[PDB]
Amino acid sequence: ESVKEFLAKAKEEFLKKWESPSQNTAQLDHFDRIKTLGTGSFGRVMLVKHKETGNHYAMKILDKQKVVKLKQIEHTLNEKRILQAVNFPFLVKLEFSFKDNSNLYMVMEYVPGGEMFSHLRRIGRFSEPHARFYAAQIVLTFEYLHSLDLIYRDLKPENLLIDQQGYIQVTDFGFAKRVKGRTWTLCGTPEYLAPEIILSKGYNKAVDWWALGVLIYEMAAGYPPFFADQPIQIYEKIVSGKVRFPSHFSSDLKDLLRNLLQVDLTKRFGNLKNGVNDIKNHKWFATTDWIAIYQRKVEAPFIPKFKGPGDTSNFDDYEEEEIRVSINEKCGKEFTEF
Ligand SMILES: NC(=O)c1ccc(C(F)(F)F)cc1
Repeated sequence: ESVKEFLAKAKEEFLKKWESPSQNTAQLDHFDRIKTLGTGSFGRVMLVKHKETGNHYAMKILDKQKVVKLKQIEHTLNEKRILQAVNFPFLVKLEFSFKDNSNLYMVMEYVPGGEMFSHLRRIGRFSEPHARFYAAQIVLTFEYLHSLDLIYRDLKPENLLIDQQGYIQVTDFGFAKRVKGRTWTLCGTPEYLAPEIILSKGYNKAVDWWALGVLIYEMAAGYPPFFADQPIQIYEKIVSGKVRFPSHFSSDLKDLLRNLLQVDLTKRFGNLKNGVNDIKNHKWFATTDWIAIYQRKVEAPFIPKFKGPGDTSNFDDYEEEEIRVSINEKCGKEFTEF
């Protein structure tokens, strides 16, 4: 009943914000631009500082015209509407959003510890206790998101930031969607795609649990289970039903992974009648105190090294490009609700 009433309140609070989303809660000239932290085909993320409060934030800037060209309108609308409505210890918080003639802006908490991707590549692989600590946070986060009828659809090490306490904060809801039943969009990163996405089926929250299997494998081995030079070759391996495990994997880890990396979605852990409890009660998680993790009372495997809230040393270097705002409004109608 403890978990039931927690998720009931979580859904109540989500739905209230979902039905009446916040809009236009800051503007660009409230901030100073510090550094570009990441950059993609239709957007980038910049470290900014609020000029009145002095607080740092990570500002995600999406070019409206590129979003339209790359067919991400609904996706960017999803991202902001979901982010302004959710609330969970392991999700990066949205602080402000707004738009102008050219761009959409999402101003979120800055997490100076960097991406799990960087730390995993630096150290090679995480021990199983270390992987398990991160994995438990993803399990709780998906339990929360799925109870809200949300699918995340972009789990990968680059999207998991490590905060000042060594805990996970999930960033980038660009593919997140509220889904009752099934959904159909081809999206994600090739290494993490579930078989039913590759095969163009109507799919559901089970694709997140598949991706957790990929993530756990990659954290514990140092490389993902399905690897190749071309995506087509990655896809052949994903749909094949075959996965090889390093000998150093524990038997418990291999057993959990076989049940998360189950190509038949109707037999995949997290998509059975017991839902998330098949994962939470698995022997590989026997040492996990789920409440202590939620409450952030467990000592973390490591604390990122950084000097303060404005330190960018854990992120990498990108060409610094203008934030140009056109004199004329672009795509006003498409992004009315933003
Ligand atoms: N919320 C953050 O602190 C954050 C930092 C960096 C990125 C990156 F995508 F650019 F890497 C995204 C988000």
